[PDB]
Amino acid sequence: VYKFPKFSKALAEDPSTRRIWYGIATAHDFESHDAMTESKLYQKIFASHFGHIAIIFLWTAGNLFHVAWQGNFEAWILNPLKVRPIAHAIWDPHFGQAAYKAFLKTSSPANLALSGVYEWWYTIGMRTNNDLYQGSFFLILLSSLLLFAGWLHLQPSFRPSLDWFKANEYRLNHHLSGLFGVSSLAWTGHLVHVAIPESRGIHVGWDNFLTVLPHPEGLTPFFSGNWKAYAQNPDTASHIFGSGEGSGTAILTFLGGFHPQTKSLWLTDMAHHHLAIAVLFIVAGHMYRTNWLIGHQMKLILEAHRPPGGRLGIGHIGLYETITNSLHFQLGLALAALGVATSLTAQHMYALPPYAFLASNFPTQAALYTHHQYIAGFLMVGAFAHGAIFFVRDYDPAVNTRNGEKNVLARMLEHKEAIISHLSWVSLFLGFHTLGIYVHNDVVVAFGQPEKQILVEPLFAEWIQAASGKTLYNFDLLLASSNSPASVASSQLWLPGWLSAINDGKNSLFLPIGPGDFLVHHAIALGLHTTTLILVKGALDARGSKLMPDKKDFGYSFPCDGPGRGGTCDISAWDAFYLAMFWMLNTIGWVTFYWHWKHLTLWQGNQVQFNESSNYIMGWLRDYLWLNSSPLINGYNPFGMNSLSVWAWMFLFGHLVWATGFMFLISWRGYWQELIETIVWAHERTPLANLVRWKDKPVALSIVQARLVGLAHFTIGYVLTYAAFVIASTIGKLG
Amino acid sequence: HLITDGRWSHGSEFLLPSILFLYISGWIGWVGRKYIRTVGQTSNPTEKEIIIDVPLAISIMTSGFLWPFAAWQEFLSGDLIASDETITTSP
Amino acid sequence: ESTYWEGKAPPSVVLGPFLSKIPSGVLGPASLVALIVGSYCTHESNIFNTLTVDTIYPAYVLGSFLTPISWGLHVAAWIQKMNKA
Amino acid sequence: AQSKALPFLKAPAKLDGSLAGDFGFDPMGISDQVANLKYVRAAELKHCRVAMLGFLGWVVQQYVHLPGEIYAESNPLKALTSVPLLSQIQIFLFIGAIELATLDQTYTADKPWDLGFDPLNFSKGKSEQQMKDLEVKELKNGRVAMIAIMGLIAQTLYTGVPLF
Amino acid sequence: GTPFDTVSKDELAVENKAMAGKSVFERAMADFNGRYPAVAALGLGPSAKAERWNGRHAMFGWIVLLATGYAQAHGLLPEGGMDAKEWGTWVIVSTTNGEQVTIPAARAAIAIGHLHFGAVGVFAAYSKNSVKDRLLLEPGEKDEAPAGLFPALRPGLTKEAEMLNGRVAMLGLVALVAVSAATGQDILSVIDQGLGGLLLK
Amino acid sequence: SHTVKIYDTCIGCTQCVRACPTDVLEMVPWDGCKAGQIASAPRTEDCVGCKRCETACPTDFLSVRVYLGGETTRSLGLAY
Amino acid sequence: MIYDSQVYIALVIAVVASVLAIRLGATLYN
Ligand code: CLA
Ligand code: CLA
Ligand code: CLA
Ligand SMILES: CC(/C=C/C=C(C)/C=C/[C@@]12O[C@]1(C)C[C@@H](O)CC2(C)C)=C\C=C\C=C(C)\C=C\C=C(C)\C=C\[C@@]12O[C@]1(C)C[C@@H](O)CC2(C)C
Ligand SMILES: CC(/C=C/C=C(C)/C=C/[C@@]12O[C@]1(C)C[C@@H](O)CC2(C)C)=C\C=C\C=C(C)\C=C\C=C(C)\C=C\[C@@]12O[C@]1(C)C[C@@H](O)CC2(C)C
Ligand SMILES: CC(/C=C/C=C(C)/C=C/[C@@]12O[C@]1(C)C[C@@H](O)CC2(C)C)=C\C=C\C=C(C)\C=C\C=C(C)\C=C\[C@@]12O[C@]1(C)C[C@@H](O)CC2(C)C
Ligand SMILES: CC1=C(/C=C/C(C)=C/C=C/C(C)=C/C=C/C=C(C)/C=C/C=C(C)/C=C/C2=C(C)CCCC2(C)C)C(C)(C)CCC1
Ligand code: SF4
Repeated sequence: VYKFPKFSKALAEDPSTRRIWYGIATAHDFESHDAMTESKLYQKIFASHFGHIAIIFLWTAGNLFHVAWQGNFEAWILNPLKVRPIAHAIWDPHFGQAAYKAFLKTSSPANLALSGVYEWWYTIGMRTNNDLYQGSFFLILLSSLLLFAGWLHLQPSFRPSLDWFKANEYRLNHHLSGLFGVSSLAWTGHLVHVAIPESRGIHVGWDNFLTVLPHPEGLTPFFSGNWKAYAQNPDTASHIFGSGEGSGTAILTFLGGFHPQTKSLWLTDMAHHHLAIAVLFIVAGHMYRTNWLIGHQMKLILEAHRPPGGRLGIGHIGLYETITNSLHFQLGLALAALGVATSLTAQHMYALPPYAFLASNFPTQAALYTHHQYIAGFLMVGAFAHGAIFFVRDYDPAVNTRNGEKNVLARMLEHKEAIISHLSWVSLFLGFHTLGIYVHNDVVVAFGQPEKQILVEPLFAEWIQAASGKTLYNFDLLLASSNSPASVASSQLWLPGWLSAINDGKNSLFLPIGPGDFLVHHAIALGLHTTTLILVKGALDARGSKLMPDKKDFGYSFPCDGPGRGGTCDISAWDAFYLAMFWMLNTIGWVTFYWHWKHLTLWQGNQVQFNESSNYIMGWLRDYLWLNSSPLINGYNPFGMNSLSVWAWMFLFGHLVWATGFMFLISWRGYWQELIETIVWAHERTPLANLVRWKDKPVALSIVQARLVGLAHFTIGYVLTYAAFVIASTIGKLG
Repeated sequence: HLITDGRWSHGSEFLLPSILFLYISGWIGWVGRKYIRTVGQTSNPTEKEIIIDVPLAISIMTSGFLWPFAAWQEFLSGDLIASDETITTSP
Repeated sequence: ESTYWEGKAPPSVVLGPFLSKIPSGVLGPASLVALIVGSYCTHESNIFNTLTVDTIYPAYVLGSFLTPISWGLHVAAWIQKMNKA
Repeated sequence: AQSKALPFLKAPAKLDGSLAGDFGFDPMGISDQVANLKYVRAAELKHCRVAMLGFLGWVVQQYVHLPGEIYAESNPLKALTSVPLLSQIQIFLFIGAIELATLDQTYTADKPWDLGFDPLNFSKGKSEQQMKDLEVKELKNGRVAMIAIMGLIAQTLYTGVPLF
Repeated sequence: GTPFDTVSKDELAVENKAMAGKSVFERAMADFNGRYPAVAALGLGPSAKAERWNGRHAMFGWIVLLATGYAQAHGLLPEGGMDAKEWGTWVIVSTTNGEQVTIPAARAAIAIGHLHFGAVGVFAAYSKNSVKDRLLLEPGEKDEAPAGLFPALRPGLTKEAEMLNGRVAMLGLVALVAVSAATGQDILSVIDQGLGGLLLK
Repeated sequence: SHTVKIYDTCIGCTQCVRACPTDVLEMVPWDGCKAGQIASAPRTEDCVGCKRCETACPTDFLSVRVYLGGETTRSLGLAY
Repeated sequence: MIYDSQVYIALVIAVVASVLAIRLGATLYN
């Protein structure tokens, strides 16, 4: 009953099971630990970062090793459009003979790989199960390096100080230039040297790379300035990927669009992209001042940025010390940027597939988009939660105020009511009218008169599609016109490739849109606005409100303030995160439902099914869920089973976890404490069991813990059931 | 399909119904606000909200046809917006 | 130091210890010349003549970079002029 | 000014006096980040010793070989692959056995480079000036060897000629 | 970089004079015990108790390897594979083309024998109050003192004799595995070569 | 044990003391209000955190404030 | 198909990465 929460003496003195539960959930909140200083905080965070990167590299190495050992990578190379990639083998003693037979792939039961790693590794120039093994070996070596570094930087003479950790200019210069630019430069080097010849049949391994010229002229044009030579003779339109037939000699080109065979971006396009990004980031990494008297001091930049007329208060004067001294502000900024970035990855890796033969891998396309959108929602909610935490525990009004006037951040708490009221107005506006139009379509179609539907053509979005060259909406605007200056300017660089790809019905590049797209985009906007409303309200109201003008004194996460003053359930800022998680899950569900139904109709060919039935709710319920759930639920029946049996089991498992979350959310404490007391009496008053007694007094889960557990069940069930549905439906419908 | 980009050619699909709704909803909001402000200066403002003063309610409701003009005659006089008597939370 | 300002124009220290000492009568015309040169270089690399692999012309490219710069030069020129420089 | 190697720069604060071989050569100011010069000197001396041994092995393998056939490769970089993995893993295990105890030793001691290796007692009876002179000799020779062994590796990777 | 100190003066390494002399074995033992208590106090890790137990197991396993070689040579060690219909799909190793290669029956029998011995060990582990030599160290008990480079030359059924023989057997197993890995033959093939041919005859 | 603080906005109306279910609060002499009394929290080890004390507080934003902290068998209300 | 030697040495290297992980884990304290 002691010594487990070593970091908290208050918990270690708890005589109940709450100590164990809270010991888990407070282990990473280093700022709240006993005998805590800032130096130890930054050093522990640094070591934890090292361990985390080691974990990531070990996970990647495991994926590589299992593809190399139990996969069919080599067979998939020779026939990427017919051979289904294998993730890893299965050894489960609970299998019957039927399950073994159904999951049997080649030599052993195995799982199909939906991560798209086969296409990614094939694109970057891997052709052998020994290339994957080398990658796994190297990644385990890197993990060992990172673990050694993490141990080393906790040693006495190697523990960095607060000044080093808060040295913003040095870290920015190095991160930008070194990390981004130099990693892009090295990736361009690999892309060219290995990937470009490997796509043309020439093997460039760790033996013949110092003697195989990536370009026939060989670094002469680069120093000579004849950089056009690297773009001459690109890959033809009859080039077979991985073979020298119809190949070229160029390494950096503009082509635009996709490879005619793999239906993916040109490797020479991506090498040029990464070279340009490398140059730009290396240049941008010299901005801030270091030991050589030139550069920028960001404190001065922030302080000097006050509009002269005066509408942002005193400007950004106090922001430098605010961000530097708070790890939650930086964490929130990083999480918001990462969420936007992974939303970008999801939205671009389906419209512009970058890996060979990934466009025809429909289950992996759906899985990748869903995975990245869910990660995006999680990251955004985390960014807002950490902003709220910064408000609660790191924000100092004195730093952000100069002689009564407030800086740009402190002024966000002055018109907080205006911000929240207008977020509420936008949410109500969008919800009222999107639901009104959807229900109008529902009722009108149900009454057998679909012509009375309200169908709004998304002209604004179709205008953008025409601006990028789509000649489908008869707009003749910028790139849909051959005479506009936008078209004449790039008529010789990348329009022929771009136009040939955007004006193609088999791509996902700028999918044609209609009224259903309009309505679902408005639903998405409503979801985004409502999630933002909850999170922003929790962040701004974190330090106090009218119901609790001292909420900052109770911390970020506390159960309530009691039944007084009318009742104060879910009044903390943590509860705002807890409520906004449901809205994030709902919004990501809407986004992924829209994406998956649109792409299922596109792949099956019945795009008229979406364009007609997507305007009313029953259309969704009947033609997406009810229609495509048939292959999934018949993964095992009283007659047999298929390789989709695991997905049906996961479907039911997700439903069960969802409803257990419903348990933990609807039923609150107090009802579970008295029942536990009855159980305690029963155990204490029964023979043959009195010999065994608990060391920690069994008590009901706390209010905040119960909310967390219900949210965890809700989210896990949500994710599992939707993953099972999307994967099984795609597999069982599209062969 | 409804063309709601703003062009007057298809103006009867969205723009004219938009104007009609804006008029009606502004009427409703104006009469509600006028009734709230009128019975807010009586002895028992809360009583007159569950038990409506039907004479005064009828008087105000039929006066909402000038809500666009009344709104841009009360905003000019500064009687439409409060300034600093509005309450604010602790931070 | 103290780049923070509340008057009509920021102090000349915000321009760095290279632009803080340029007379406004030098920065102004220099900014206008740089803007004109950059606009012409952009309109000669593109717009007037369509771009091609064989026609990149580092002068026009480097030139075009004077347009973004021009913005900074005339901002500094105004700052110097308002600070009696 | 205070740098002997770069007579024009002033050396950094941590480059002074003791720690023989101190010629004020730290233009990039790397010593400003390390808490002390103990670990960096240990690493430099380990590199110096490994590079001396590497240069000696390079030349000897150029001219002298073991009686067996597996050691008949003249090119050291080609011998890196021709030699059986058993010999190389034995060498690596020996080095790691030497390295783990010194791993415990280096991160905490005042003289991490002092491994207590003096079987012939070349330092017993030597005065402080003579000991410092020996340390300077070792550091010089090691730096020259490091440059030389890197040059040999580069010229073998670029021309295939392992020597001259 | 220059205007500040990367490492604070208050956080600096101090040389541990408590390990002066203290040959690498004593230093390693002390470092392990200080760094990992509550597993060192149990006798686990680089400890004399663990060394003695592992030596006993290595000697018994040299006996077991000899017995396995004899059984393989003398027509024992049943033939074929396990019945998947009888023992489920967990005994299936691979399916090449329409035939299920299962775990060899000989491997199953050897695993059952090893299970017998391991069960005996587990019983002795959860029988601490009735066994002569316990598996772990009692709280308070102190680990027998390391024997050193060369244990005392005391012939017979002595602690030093068992210690020396356990070290020899463990080194023999290490050498056997190293020879098998380096050369590439089976473990039993290496034992057969190292016995002249008198085992697999 | 939870933390209970009393603030000088206390009007000495005793409603907090007579609402405490575990006898944590008591009325002590004072000279900052008309009643000449102020609430005190000398037995916070018995505080259970039910916050009945501040449900009976008539002052604007409370004069008795309960800050939940470390848990104890007394503060958890455990009869077992 | 990878050999037994390839998998075995990868397992051995994985063990070394495990001992480095517990050293980091124990250094981040109990
Ligand atoms: C060149 C030198 C260099 C390099 C390579 C690094 C590299 C790193 N440092 Mg680091 N650091 C440096 C110098 C350097 N540092 C210096 C000088 C200091 C002292 C001032 C620090 C202080 C420091 C601290 C205190 C910490 C790090 C950490 C890290 C790691 C970050 C985690 C990671 O793996 O990210 C990998 C990231 C990438 C490979 C790139 C990310 C790609 C992004 C997401 C895509 C963005 C593209 C685009 C913009 C998207 C938007 C679209 C656009 C249209 C807008 C990383 C390994 C952290 C860590 O984990 O420590 C172990 C940490 O806590 N460093
Ligand atoms: C790199 C990103 C990052 C980082 C560094 C942190 C770091 C931190 N967060 Mg944070 N957070 C993040 C992302 C991040 N978070 C995101 C994305 C969200 C939104 C979901 C949040 C939401 C959040 C909240 C709401 C809170 C924190 C808190 C904290 C602090 C303490 C964490 C703690 O106690 O962990 C405790 C760890 C756990 C309780 C483990 C939970 C594990 C979950 C339930 C998943 C495990 C189930 C698993 C999937 C099983 C699968 C089931 C199977 C059947 C399939 C710490 C500073 C807390 C704090 O006090 O901050 C000051 C706090 O209240 N964060
Ligand atoms: C009739 C008077 C009236 C007026 C002038 C307003 C005006 C406003 N409300 Mg509002 N509101 C009202 C009644 C009114 N409300 C009532 C009765 C409710 C309870 C359901 C709300 C609930 C409400 C919410 C939840 C929100 C607003 C918001 C707003 C603002 C933006 C407009 C909007 O979103 O409409 C909202 C309108 C509704 C949700 C529907 C109102 C219900 C009916 C139509 C109004 C009642 C008519 C009344 C009985 C007429 C009697 C008068 C007669 C006796 C003479 C704006 C200041 C939003 C805001 O703060 O943005 C700045 C916001 O988030 N209001
Ligand atoms: C080996 C060496 C010193 C070895 C000393 C040892 C082991 C001493 C060990 C001991 O003292 C201790 C530690 C402790 C004592 O109690 C015991 C002993 C055992 C006695 C120095 C080498 C020092 C080696 C040096 C300085 C080498 C310099 C090399 C140069 C300049 C080469 C240049 C070229 O190779 C290139 C670059 C390119 C080629 O093509 C052309 C040429 C010209 C050939
Ligand atoms: C070689 C070895 C350890 C070598 C350790 C070394 C060099 C350590 C060196 C260091 O510490 C120093 C000096 C100083 C430190 O600062 C640094 C390092 C470098 C760390 C252990 C072998 C250890 C070998 C062991 C433990 C062998 C155990 C064998 C057993 C138990 C037998 C089992 C069987 O009987 C069964 C169970 C069933 C039968 O069928 C099969 C068999 C296998 C026969
Ligand atoms: C001790 C041993 C076996 C002991 C067995 C015992 C006690 C059995 C006891 C029994 O009760 C049981 C358990 C069960 C009963 O039913 C049977 C009996 C019999 C009653 C095997 C050692 C086996 C020991 C072996 C195989 C040793 C191999 C050593 C090698 C190869 C050494 C090589 C080197 O020496 C060189 C060549 C050069 C050096 O410089 C380097 C190195 C590498 C050190
Ligand atoms: C709470 C809080 C927080 C947080 C916050 C957040 C989380 C936010 C988010 C945010 C976000 C998330 C934002 C976003 C943004 C975005 C943007 C801003 C965008 C932009 C874009 C653009 C501008 C584009 C443009 C264009 C177009 C459109 C076309 C193409 C081309 C171009 C480019 C021109 C913090 C921590 C900080 C602090 C405290 C408070
Ligand atoms: S919680 Fe409020 S009421 Fe319950 S005891 Fe402590 S003070 Fe008295």
